[PDB]
Amino acid sequence: LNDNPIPKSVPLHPKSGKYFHNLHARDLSNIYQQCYKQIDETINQLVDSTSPSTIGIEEQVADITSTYKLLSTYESESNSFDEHIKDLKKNFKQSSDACPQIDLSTWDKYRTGELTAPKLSELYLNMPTPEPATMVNNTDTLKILKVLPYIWNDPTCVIPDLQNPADEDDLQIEGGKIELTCPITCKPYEAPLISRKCNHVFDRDGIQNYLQGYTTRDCPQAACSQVVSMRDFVRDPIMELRCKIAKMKESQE
Amino acid sequence: DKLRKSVESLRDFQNKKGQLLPYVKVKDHKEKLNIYKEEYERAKANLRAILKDKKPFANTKKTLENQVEELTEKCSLKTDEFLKAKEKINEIFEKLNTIRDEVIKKKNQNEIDDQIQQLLLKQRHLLSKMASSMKSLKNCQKELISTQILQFEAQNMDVSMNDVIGFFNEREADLKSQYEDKKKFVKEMRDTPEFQSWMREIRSYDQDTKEKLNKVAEKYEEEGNFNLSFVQDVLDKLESEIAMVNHDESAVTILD
Amino acid sequence: KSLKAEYEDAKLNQTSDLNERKMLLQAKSLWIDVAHNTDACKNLENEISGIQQKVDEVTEKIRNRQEKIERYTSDGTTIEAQIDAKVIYVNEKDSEHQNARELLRDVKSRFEKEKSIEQIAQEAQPIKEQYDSTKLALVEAQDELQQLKEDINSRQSKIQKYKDDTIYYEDKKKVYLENIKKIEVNVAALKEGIQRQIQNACAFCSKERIENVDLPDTQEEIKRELDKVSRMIQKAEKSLGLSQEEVIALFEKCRNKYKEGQK
Repeated sequence: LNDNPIPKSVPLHPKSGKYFHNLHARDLSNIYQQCYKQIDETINQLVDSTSPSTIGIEEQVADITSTYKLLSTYESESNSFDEHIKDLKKNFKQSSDACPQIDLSTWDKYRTGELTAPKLSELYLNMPTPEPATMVNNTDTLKILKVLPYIWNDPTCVIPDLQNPADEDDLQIEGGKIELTCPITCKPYEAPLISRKCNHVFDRDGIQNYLQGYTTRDCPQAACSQVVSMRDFVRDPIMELRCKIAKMKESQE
Repeated sequence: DKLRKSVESLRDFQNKKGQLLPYVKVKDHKEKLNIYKEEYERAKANLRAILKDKKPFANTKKTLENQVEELTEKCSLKTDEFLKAKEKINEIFEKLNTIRDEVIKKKNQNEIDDQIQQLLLKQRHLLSKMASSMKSLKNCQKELISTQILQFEAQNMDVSMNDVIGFFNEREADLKSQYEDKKKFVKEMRDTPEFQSWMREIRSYDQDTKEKLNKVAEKYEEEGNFNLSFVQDVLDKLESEIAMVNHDESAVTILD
Repeated sequence: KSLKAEYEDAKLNQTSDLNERKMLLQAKSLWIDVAHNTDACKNLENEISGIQQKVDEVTEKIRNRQEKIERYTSDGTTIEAQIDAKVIYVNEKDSEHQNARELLRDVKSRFEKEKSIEQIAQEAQPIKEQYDSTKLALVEAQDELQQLKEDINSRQSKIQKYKDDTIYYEDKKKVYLENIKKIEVNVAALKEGIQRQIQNACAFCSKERIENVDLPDTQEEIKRELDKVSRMIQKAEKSLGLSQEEVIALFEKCRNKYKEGQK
């Protein structure tokens, strides 16, 4: 049926192609990145400001971690939607490459009814749900949060099996048997670092003194006491968070 | 021997019917008039159809312009609401920064102590409000992008219809050229160069006796069509074939 | 009387003049046909020249578009380098913002503790004004450091539009190439055959010897005259005729007989 006099299908003119190329989604990632940075900093300062004397911190940590999950899901949806829109633009431009020319015959054919060049309406009206899979769990902020629970009982002791990622959020954090003093400087480590292979804990000064000069060194603990390179060491805030929590607990009394 | 010329005098005089040239000219003019009339009808029909298509096309152009205007207004509105959402996000971030600054200030001053807990209650609620309101910015992003990509195909259609309008302009220029062709066809069928006059003269030279000869010649021309080729060739060749008579009817007259 | 007819033939005369007329008319008809073919070839090569001008403008469009594309590509490379430099600049200015926030908050908390010296307290106001002025100026700079992303998008879209224009120009270029190829094939095939017509016409009668005579150029009149002369010569042959060599001998024998009879 004729319906609207203009044909439902029409080839795309290069002038229209210019504007189509000009299309681009708003860079909401520019705002989401700083939203993530500011929520991270607010969380870190909140946990720093927590008073050990206060009891009943489980609900607040649960609420903030749920908020973190919610905002992470919202931000990943931004990535899914923009990649979907890029795919839709690619499909539209490749379909428009085979479009016929513009003339009276084409106008008559496409106004009388001919499914030759479909519109981009259905491309987004009934687009498949993004359904972002492989939920991000390697983010450092996610690991940092949810560590406060089960820490007041014995901060200085860390369960050896904490490295297990079996837990959906954070890890299996509970009491264990570990020393809070650097095995090198024989004093508490106010500037610690954690390895990415052996996952040990040291002091920045202690490790820099036990490794500098010796391009490759070993690890004091068992199963890793063999020459290794400094490149297997990285920085994780968790050790500093534990140290400051212990300092606050001690200074409370 | 003079009997040959006496007999062939009638054959020579028979060429007077060649008359034939007015008849072939009449049929040529009739077919030319028919061709011109059908050309005029075709051109007029084409112009009528193209104009009755353009006028709806002009209405479509106007409605597409209105749609473009109203969709650009909506495009400005979506950007305005996105900007206001971003401003609200910035305002709540500033509130968070101010409350954190106050928290650290009063903690430094402390070094009753419930002044810390009272603001710790407020900061968590503000963080939750920020998280909830982030939904408002997320929805503004999606709505904004979908709206722009949708009103874009409509303006693409508008420009395509503008190109079609240009093609219609070319087609109506062709129609104007066909109208000039109609005018020159009229100037050709003028028949002022001795045709309306030549025929009305020859077909009435003798209103008795000769009306029959030309009617018979016309009927013969319809039963058997002898084009201008016959007129030019045979009318002269019937006497030029032998071409040895001296057209001396006087010699034939003195025989008797 | 018989000798008079023989002499009139000698000046046969009808057959000779009809043969001369028919050969001349055939030569002129061949000349007219080849002239019309040459006019058609002239029109075809004029169309070729028009298509060549179209192809030349297409090529100029293609070359201007491609030089624009490459210069814009170089511009895009330098601009992306510059925006990376601006990104590191904005990162270090953000670190400076954090430092300014730190010292600002520190002095603000310091005099609060002092109240819980006046020169130090009034020396903060310059620091506060400098901090806020720098923060505002650098946020304004960050505004353009973000808008340059939209500039990159716009220039990328312009480059894509230029590439599409080049593709369309190449498409019409190949269409015109095919058009000129078919037209030149047509004119070639015409010339192959027009040359043969020229050669055979020259063999029958020289081009100079046939152009001198003025006859109508209309092909209808030429064919009508050819038919008329053919019918007339056929009638003359039916009236009288014999072997060609006999007529050649008669050419002189009849005149000899006439002259000897008269004397």
